[PDB]
Amino acid sequence: DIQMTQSPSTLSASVGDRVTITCRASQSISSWLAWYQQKPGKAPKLLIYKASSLESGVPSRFSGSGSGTEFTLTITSLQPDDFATYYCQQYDSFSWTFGQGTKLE
Amino acid sequence: VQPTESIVRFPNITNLCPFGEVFNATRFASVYAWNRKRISNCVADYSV
Amino acid sequence: SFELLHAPATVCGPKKSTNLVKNKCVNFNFNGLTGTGVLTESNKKFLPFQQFGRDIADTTDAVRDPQTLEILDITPCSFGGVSVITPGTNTSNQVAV
Amino acid sequence: PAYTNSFTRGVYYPDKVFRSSVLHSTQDLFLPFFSNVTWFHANPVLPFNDGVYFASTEKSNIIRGWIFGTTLDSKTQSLLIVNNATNVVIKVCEFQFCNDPFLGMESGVYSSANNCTFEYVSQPFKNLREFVFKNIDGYFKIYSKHTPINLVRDLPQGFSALEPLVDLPIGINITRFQTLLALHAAYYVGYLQPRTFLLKYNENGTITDAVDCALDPLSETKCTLKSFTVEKGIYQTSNFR
Ligand SMILES: *[C@@H]1O[C@H](CO)[C@@H](O[C@@H]2O[C@H](CO)[C@@H](O)[C@H](O)[C@H]2NC(C)=O)[C@H](O)[C@H]1NC(C)=O
Repeated sequence: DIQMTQSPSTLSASVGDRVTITCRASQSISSWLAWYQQKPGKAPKLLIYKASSLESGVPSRFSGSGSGTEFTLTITSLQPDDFATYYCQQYDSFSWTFGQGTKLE
Repeated sequence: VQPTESIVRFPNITNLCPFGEVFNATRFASVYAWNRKRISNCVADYSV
Repeated sequence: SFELLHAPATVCGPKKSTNLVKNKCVNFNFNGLTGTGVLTESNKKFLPFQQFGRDIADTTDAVRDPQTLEILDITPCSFGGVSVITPGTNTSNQVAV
Repeated sequence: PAYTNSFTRGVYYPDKVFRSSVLHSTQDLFLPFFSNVTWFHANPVLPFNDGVYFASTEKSNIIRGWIFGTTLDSKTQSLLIVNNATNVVIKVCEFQFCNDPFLGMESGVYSSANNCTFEYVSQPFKNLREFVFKNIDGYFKIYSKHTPINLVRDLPQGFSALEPLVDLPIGINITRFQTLLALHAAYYVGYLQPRTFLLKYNENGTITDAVDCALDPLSETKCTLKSFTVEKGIYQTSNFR
């Protein structure tokens, strides 16, 4: 399968600050990435599709980057409602494996 | 005394050619940009 | 596209094989040596690179199974003559073999 | 250069047949007993007649490769058997190399990576190294042996058989042969001939002695009787014409 390591972990930062998270891949995948939003007690919510592409109904602070293996999600301004969990996803091969996840507070 | 059974023995089947991975692919190349994969020095089972 | 032979080939299909039956008369192929016989375990110690054994009269008497490297011995299937022992039909019609 | 006399050396297993306590008689390419072989000390190009027997009484790093070919140019193939500290590579490749190649990254590979065909990696003065190279019916065969010897300038007195290393389907022609010295120290070369031998397989299947069927009349007598010991008498061996 694909083993994908979410190097950043539980992170603390003040409201309105730059935050960057990375999601390294076992082998290069041609920008076949999905970022998912998760909150406690709530079902997962689709956030970002196709690496660097924003979905409708999502604040513009979220942005994606990275080609092949250096996929990264960057939020320019942190918000109190942004304290939640992010999930990685890849769909290059058919065995669709998520990421370890990162925590925000 | 006449022979009853019939046996044949050959070395282990090792190093199968990986055409199975090309046949099952999540992503398929466009017709104009056809992609060539070289299968070489392996045991190929076309009965599958 | 099968690129035809211009140099010695390196790709083609696997070669199947059967189980190893012992202590019975069986036609046998062991990596290309063909013959009929009874195959039994052996106490011979071939050197590592040696595949089959030939005797003083140049007849194959041992083969190493290709998959599990065990030395085995080929002994010919039983053959002989049949004789009838009779006390003569002038006395009885009961015979022995 | 100088010549040295080979003392019953250059015998190898000619097949993969196991024979126990037999005096077998074979006819194949062997190095004649008590023959002169050229002695080199340090290596120009040399011919390759049916195979060659190469002996080296060196151990450290100097002799770690060979090159083979007929009319080596940018079109004809060339065997590479260069040895690393942990691997060997079999590269039969269509290239030419500059004059005086050696190992310093190699000197000859400055342009010697051209349209190559086959690759293989198998094999990773205290010890004498003996090798025999044969090329026949589109097949290259290597025989090798290692022996602990001391205080010998010529080849040692004794008997040893060369077990087979590899049988490779290069399917090309080879006529010239050369060595790749690791130039950053003596070896011997002998030629094989079609000869008849009387090999003595012991109980375990290991060749213990051999007799040259054409050395002298006594060897002819032993070869005819198929025994290493003959008793008093007159034995007819051959025909004079
Ligand atoms: C050929 O394949 C057979 C079957 O996989 C191998 O037999 C096994 O060998 C391993 C290694 O020693 C043992 O641990 C197993 O117990 C063996 N299996 C059985 C059923 O006995 C065999 O070693 C292979 N031989 C070669 C040369 O590849």
